[PDB]
Amino acid sequence: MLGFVHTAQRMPDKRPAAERRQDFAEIYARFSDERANEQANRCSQCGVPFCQVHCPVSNNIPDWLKLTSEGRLEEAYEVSQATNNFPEICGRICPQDRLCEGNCVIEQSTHGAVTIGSVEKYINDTAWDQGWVKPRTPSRELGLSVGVIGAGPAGLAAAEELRAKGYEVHVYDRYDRMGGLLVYGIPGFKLEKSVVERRVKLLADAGVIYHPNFEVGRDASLPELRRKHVAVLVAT
Amino acid sequence: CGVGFIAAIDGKPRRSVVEKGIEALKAVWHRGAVDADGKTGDGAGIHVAVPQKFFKDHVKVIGHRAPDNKLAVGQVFLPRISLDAQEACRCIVETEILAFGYYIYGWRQVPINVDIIGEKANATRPEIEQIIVGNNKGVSDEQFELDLYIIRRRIEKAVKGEQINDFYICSLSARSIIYKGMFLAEQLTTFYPDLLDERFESDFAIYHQRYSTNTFPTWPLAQPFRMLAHNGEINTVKGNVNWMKAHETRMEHPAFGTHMQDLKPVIGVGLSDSGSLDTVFEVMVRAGRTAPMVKMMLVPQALTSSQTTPDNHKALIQYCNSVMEPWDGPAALAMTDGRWVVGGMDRNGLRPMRYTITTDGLIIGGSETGMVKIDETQVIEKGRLGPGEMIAVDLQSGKLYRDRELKDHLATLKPWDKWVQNTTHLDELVKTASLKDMDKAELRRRQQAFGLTMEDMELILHPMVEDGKEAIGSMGDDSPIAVLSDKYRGLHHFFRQNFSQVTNPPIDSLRERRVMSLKTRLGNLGNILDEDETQTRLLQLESPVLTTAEFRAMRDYMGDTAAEIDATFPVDGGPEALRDALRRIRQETEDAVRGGATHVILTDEAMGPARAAIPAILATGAVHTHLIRSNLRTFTSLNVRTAEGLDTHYFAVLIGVGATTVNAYLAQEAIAERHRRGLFGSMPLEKGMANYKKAIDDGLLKIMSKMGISVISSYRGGGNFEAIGLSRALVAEHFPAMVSRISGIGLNGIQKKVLEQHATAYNEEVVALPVGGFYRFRKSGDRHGWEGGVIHTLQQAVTNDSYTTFKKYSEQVNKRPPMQLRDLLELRSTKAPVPVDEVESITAIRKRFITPGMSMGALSPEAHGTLNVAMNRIGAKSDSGEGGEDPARFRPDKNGDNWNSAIKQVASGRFGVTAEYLNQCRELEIKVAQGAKPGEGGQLPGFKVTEMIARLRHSTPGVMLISPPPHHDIYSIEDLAQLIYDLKQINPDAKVTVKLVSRSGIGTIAAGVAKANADIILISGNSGGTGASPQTSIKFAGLPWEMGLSEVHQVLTLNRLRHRVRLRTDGGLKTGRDIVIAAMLGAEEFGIGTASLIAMGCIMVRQCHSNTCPVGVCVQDDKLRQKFVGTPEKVVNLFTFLAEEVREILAGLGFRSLNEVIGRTDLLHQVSRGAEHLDDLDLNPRLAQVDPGENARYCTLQGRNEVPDTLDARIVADARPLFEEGEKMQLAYNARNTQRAIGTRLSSMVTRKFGMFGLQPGHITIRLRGTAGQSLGAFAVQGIKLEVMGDANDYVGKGLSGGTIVVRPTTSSPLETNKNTIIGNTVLYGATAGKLFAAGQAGERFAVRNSGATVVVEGCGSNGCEYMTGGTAVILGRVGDNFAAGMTGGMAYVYDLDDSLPLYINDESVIFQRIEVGHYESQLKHLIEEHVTETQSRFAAEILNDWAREVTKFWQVVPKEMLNRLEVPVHL
Amino acid sequence: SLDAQEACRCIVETEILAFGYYIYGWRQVPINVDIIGEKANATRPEIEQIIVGNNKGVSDEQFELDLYIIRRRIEKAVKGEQINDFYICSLSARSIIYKGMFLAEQLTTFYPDLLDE
Amino acid sequence: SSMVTRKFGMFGLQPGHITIRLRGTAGQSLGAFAVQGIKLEVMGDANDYVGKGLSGGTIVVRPTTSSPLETNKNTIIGNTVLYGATAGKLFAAGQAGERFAVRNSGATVVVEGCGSN
Ligand SMILES: Cc1cc2nc3c(=O)[nH]c(=O)nc-3n(C[C@H](O)[C@H](O)[C@H](O)COP(=O)(O)OP(=O)(O)OC[C@H]3O[C@@H](n4cnc5c(N)ncnc54)[C@H](O)[C@@H]3O)c2cc1C
Ligand SMILES: Cc1cc2nc3c(=O)[nH]c(=O)nc-3n(C[C@H](O)[C@H](O)[C@H](O)COP(=O)(O)O)c2cc1C
Ligand code: SF4
Ligand code: SF4
Ligand code: F3S
Repeated sequence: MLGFVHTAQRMPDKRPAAERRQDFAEIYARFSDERANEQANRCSQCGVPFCQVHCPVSNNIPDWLKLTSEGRLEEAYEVSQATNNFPEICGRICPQDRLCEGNCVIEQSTHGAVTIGSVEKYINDTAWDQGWVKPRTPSRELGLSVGVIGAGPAGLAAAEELRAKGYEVHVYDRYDRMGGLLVYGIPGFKLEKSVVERRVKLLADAGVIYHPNFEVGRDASLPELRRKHVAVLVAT
Repeated sequence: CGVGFIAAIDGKPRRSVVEKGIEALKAVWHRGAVDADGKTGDGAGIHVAVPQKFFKDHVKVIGHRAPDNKLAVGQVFLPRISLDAQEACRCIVETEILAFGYYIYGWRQVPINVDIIGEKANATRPEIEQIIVGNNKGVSDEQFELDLYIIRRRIEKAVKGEQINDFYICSLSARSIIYKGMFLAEQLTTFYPDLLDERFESDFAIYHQRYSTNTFPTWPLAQPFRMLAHNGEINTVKGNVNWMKAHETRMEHPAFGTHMQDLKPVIGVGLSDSGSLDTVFEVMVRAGRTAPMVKMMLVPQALTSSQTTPDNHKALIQYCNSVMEPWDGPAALAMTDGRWVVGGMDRNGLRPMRYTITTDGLIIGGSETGMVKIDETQVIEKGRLGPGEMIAVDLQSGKLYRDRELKDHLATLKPWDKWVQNTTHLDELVKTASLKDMDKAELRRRQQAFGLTMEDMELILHPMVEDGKEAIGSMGDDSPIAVLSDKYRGLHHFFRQNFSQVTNPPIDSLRERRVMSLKTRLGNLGNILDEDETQTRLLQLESPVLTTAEFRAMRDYMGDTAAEIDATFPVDGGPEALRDALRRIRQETEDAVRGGATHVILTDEAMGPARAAIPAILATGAVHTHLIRSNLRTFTSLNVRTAEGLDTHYFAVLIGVGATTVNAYLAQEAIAERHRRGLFGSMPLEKGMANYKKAIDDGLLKIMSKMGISVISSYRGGGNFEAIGLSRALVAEHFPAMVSRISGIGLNGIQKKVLEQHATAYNEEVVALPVGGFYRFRKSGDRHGWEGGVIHTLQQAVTNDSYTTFKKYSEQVNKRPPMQLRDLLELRSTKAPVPVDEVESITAIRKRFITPGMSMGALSPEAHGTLNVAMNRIGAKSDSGEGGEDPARFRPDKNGDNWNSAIKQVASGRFGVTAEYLNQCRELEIKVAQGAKPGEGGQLPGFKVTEMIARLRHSTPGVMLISPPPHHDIYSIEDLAQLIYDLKQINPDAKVTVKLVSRSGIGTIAAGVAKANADIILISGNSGGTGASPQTSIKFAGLPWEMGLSEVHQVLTLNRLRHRVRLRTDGGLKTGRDIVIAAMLGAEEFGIGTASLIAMGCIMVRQCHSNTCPVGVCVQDDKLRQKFVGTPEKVVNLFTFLAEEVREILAGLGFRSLNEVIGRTDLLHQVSRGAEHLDDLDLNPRLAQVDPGENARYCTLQGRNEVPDTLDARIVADARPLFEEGEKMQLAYNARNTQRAIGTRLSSMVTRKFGMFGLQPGHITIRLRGTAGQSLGAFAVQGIKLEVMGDANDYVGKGLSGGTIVVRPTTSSPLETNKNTIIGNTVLYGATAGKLFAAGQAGERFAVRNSGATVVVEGCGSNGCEYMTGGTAVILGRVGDNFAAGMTGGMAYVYDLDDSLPLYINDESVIFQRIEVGHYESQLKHLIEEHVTETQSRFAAEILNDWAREVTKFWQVVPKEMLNRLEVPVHL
Repeated sequence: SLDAQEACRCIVETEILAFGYYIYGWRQVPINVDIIGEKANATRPEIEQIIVGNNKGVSDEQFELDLYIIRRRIEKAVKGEQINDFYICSLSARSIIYKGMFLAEQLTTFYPDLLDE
Repeated sequence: SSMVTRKFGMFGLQPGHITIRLRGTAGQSLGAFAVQGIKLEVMGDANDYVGKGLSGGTIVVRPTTSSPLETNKNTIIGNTVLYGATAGKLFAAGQAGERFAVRNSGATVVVEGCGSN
């Protein structure tokens, strides 16, 4: 299942600038299914994997790589989203040229890095369409009060983890739309807001409490937020 | 070293037998080790009959009237330094003899001459005396001997009751006498002058010359024993002792009587293996059987499923296999009862045996053939002993018995076929009964309780289900040892598999499966002295591994005889719950076995959230040891159902502990769960289970063969393992005899580990197993030795020359938490620091490191050349490896580049060995085993071997090459000494070096190799790398090099032999701290190896075997080789950095060179962790210091060791006209069997002068008269001719390269040419080119590993042309058994006369047919014509005469891979 | 020999641990063999020390009596295997013994441990 | 240099055929009369008369890799460097001394700052 001997690296697609110059959607297309089965077959399962050690979350890349190379996308999706939250957006925004795809042993030998981010995007795409995703709601709710400040990625991930534990989470933010700067800071040109809306609705479905359009500086303060919960998280 | 025997066929005693025995012992001085003192020896012995006339004359001179019936003589060794102990021994023996009403005549002091014994052996000399006993009761002589034997036993017991040391009864009997001692071989007749009277006469005489292994002697342990004279070793000495201790409780026979109670512990304490063999042999013989019967019942013949053997012999083999466990091992036995005299071999037939029959009714057998002087006009037949065969002489009727007729006479006695059919085998019983399932959540919970991964589980198990072979690793181990591993680990990781290195060579399970058997018996244990039909009434299973169905069949067959025992302990129990559970199960098992039930089955199915599972290893060990100590194991079979075992090592360690059958069920349910989702494709579950069982069988066979044991019944319960990190009391109470050199965790730690794992498994709600990080690195856990950051740091530091970066590297490496033993040692001193300038120069340190060998087949030629260039540039010694070397590299380049290799290897393959390849060196190295694959030898994949590799190794392109595990020319330490003699003969200026692997019990091996005139020892660690090897062999084989190094240094300076060797090590030497600590422990040189590879470009991808290394180090394809990045300067920078780091450490310590620190072990201390909860590992036995005395701790001598000169000197003086003018020379000489390596130094001289193909064939011609010694014409280059009249000993033509050797019986010989053995075993080992026209039969393993040579012989032994690769072989006559095993190249022509070839030949990878094309017929005719022209063989001429009808008589054999590569198809 | 040393170590360890006392470890006594004659160096055995702690929290008299019983049991057990030259000089918590075959004038230069303050 | 001159002559070996590294402070007259094929590299500083009579060889001076100094603002060699050299190279890093490269003819020298004359 090495593959990289005779095959060649090929990106999903790229729309030419003749018509790309005017739209605001993404310039990359979904990965073809047979292209997915071929490109996944490109890694060599390098012992002591450098691909993982540089990915700041250090998810299990070669495992789902092998899986996608052979199939069983449900098992691969499960083992992918186990240790990484928000994979759909992380695999799309993070600069893999220096984080994960910038140190694969295939690239270091000048052969051409295996497209890791594209396979991450693909495996997170088809998994959601057929609906192999359920909100991680807890059982036997512990019972306490916890709150976060700022709906950014850090706050959202913290809230997801705490709701999976079984606390009562409260999200505060200044903006009217939730999701940190993914809906206001990052341009839609590089990331469609549809997937962020989908993920944030999934998060809300788990039992997360929202408090949109709030400020800790004027409307409230630190003693108030501290007394209102057990502990307060600051992701401003 | 060697045995021998002489017997009179008719049976009339005479002086000639004893005289010939003395003469034979006078000419075995060249096999045994040579001492420079000229006095000391290993111990010799002779065994003859009692000369009644001499003793009658003696007692008559004393005054008594000589009685008319037979007398009896008893030889005793009493203490000498004291006086009171002598009186005690004398009164003991006198009262014990006079307790039986016998009559005692008197004592006798033996005159000796003690001036010839050395001063080391004279210190422990016992007072030797004899006692004379008559017979006043007039009883028969059989009862006389039996009473004498009982008296001897009771005397031994009584004197053991008083702790009177150094007392030994040699032989108390009325028929035989034994003269043995610790002198030399020749000087025997000058120490015992009693053998110089013309009155001594005997019809049989046995003699032995042993080969000691330690400089310290011991008189009571010299051959021959009271009933035996054995040569060789014993692989199964623990299992047999344990099983005999089990059998002791039910041995009763009316032949003994009440005194039977005195003979309970038959196997005494503190005796050698052969001693135990002798004592059990005598105990069985005194019961009533005949000597051939017990010999066949102790060392049986290898039962094969063929049709060459009749059915009576088959029934006999089945009976003897069902009676008693075998005793495997290389053994050449020459045993004698009072009536029979038998001589035979073991199952495998390793050690040779050759005999001669004279017209005077005299048979002479021995290890060599030219020992005694016999005229050619007196012999009738010369024969040899094959596998398991035996030759006997009956003295009463005065008859001779060869193999077939003796076996028939033995089968004549009892109706075996009326008893063997009383057995039962579970194939139809399970098949007929078979034709008459768990939740994934609970499965995951149980797997998490036992801690099985997900990635690795389906990585090592998947090839077993899909393909049926265990997975193949790619690089060395670096995971920490078990005791320091943070995460949970099973019990099986704490056990390392043993393996024999030199003292007994392994057996190749891939090519010799015929002597391999996995049969097991249930309900066969009974009285060992009784014979009846009831014995062979049992259940027989073809494989000890059982699935669920077979287990249900066996259990519901046993019915009510079974008794289950729960193997779980309460989780809520206190700190001592585990010990209480152990005691509970022991008591339950004892009571159950007492309660009539005769079968015990361990089970842990009740595992759940309330009770935890007892480890299976500990449970079965406790149960088996308790049953042995309670004398109840002989009534009950033991079965275990484990829920953890997945790989072959677990089953191996579960069987070795003492189990019989196991059914690891959880593997089966996991496999079924995998198959139900459709992952294995279209394979039905039946095929999956079949492949799983087959893979487990093959793996277990491999682990057994790794130490030379071919029978499962003797390996069971032997305890052949090693514990590294268990408490001493634990393994000494609840485990069989196994040594743990360092103490480890006791009971509390194990209970804590199992409890924490159980809690993290059940008490939570898990979903999926962890990713697992055992075999490959993952971010979860399981810390390794080489991670990403450290690799990048080393590479950047070596490519940028920034020594500060290398210091940062070293700090990063040393900062990691403990992972090896060498991370638990601190170093301190007492003197003041010394500035770094005073430390010796860097170059004097860099010239010490070496680069271990790496086969050219493993890694691409670019890396090999780069390493060679760099190392030869800095001045050190690089290494070549097993794959040979290209000749075009034997000269320096134009740019001052030296691409040659300075150290050459002589491995077990002998692939590229050549007379020219052995002179382009400075030091030769001998390979025994390495740290990754200590038993199975190096292997090379199929798609790796290119055309260049085929040219280097003289082989066929694109074929799987696997090297034979055992050195076919090293079957004993004497073979090692002979091989070192050979190597030092062929190269007049190089050094020799052995290569061992660190394991327990290496001290005796160290002393032996030091006595074998070696130069440099090499202790290789257990974490070395490799090109390819099985995974289990990588993970669980070997021991840390600190243990081996400390043991070797201690045992080698204790014997005052340190000033003649140079110790060198490698394995996991990453930074300078490790090098300094190793130098302190006793090292003198250092090998880096794998680290250097990473400096060259490797990034530890662990895909060496897949031919797809992305960097381009280990690949043979052309494209990937372009991706190389190495440079000869990076290795230079790495070695410079290492040297500077060692310099800094030494300067900070307070010394000025490594010479002042080697052996100064007192500098070290052991620190430990406080809250680690680990029971402290006592490292003191490794830090113990023994004082060498006057000799320095590192003392050495310049130049290689000396060696006596052979005939070759006398040859190279007379041949001076050739070396000075190139004129033809023809010589003749008389060669005795003592002269070794005939015609080798001349080969070296003529290679250095002219070359290999420099002379025309037949330039120098030599003729020899008599019998040539072993290894005749080793490495005979083209241009030399050697014609010897007589016979050769063995190894003739070893490594032949272009020469021409011819043997023949002399013209005065009245024998038939094609019915008499003329050459010995393993002829033409690794031959490359030349011709060999022989006239006579050949020994065992004929033309093994032959590649290129042209050989014509008349007959052969078993396993002929084993692993053949090239050349032509023409056998005229009967072939042995299992002919053409694993043949891959060349072609063979066998002379058929009885159409019996298909019964014998092996059709694995070869095809046989009739001769078809006239071209090959003409070539065969040319070969036969040349053979006739050379030796004038009459039978060859008679074959030639009838060509028209003899053309269609032969059979042609060709490999299955040379068919389509042929230039002219053999088939029309 | 060396294997006999391992048997002796495991004997004394499995007999001390049968009562409950926790072993701290061994210690090799640093000696200086050079001041030994010839007839004595031929039969000089290895000298080692073992350290045991009283973690049971028992009075001194039961400790001494238990160590005496341990010594007798160890002697009997090792006699059971007929091992030669194994001698426990003194095992207690009140006194220690330094004895040998050297002269009387070189004692302090044979066992340097006796020169510490 | 004398040995290789007797063996291969003045220009018998290609440049860099044998290289030597020196740590610390070299003494006087470093590389006196070194023929082509020799290469010397000293880490530290040379005393005086360095490279005298150079004919074809190669000398290299340089502060060690841990130097906190400034290269072109310190002295690294002595006086009368390359007195009457014929051929070869001399690469340094630092200020030379007085009488730098007097009577030079054919050599190639590269220095960062020098002294009078
Ligand atoms: C391809 C790429 C492009 C990128 N482009 C950009 C870019 O254009 N701009 C950029 O900044 N980063 C950019 N980044 C970086 C990255 O997007 C941000 O660093 C990251 O999203 C910040 O996460 P956060 O945890 O700070 O969340 P944030 O979204 O920063 O969390 C802040 C949230 O808290 C709210 N808040 C702020 N103050 C208060 C307060 N006092 N009380 C209550 N709520 C408050 C804010 O309204 C907001 O909703 C880019 C990264 C990549 C890989
Ligand atoms: C890639 C590779 C190939 C090797 N090939 C051989 C070989 O052919 N023969 C041999 O005896 N040892 C071979 N070895 C083992 C080395 O000779 C040496 O024993 C070992 O590398 C030392 O341990 P280390 O891993 O710490 O360097 C090989 C090792 C490696 C890594
Ligand atoms: S990027 Fe390279 S090291 Fe990482 S998984 Fe893929 S092939 Fe293996
Ligand atoms: S692109 Fe994917 S693999 Fe790379 S760092 Fe981001 S999440 Fe990890
Ligand atoms: S891991 Fe193996 S494939 Fe080459 S790069 Fe290293 S030797």
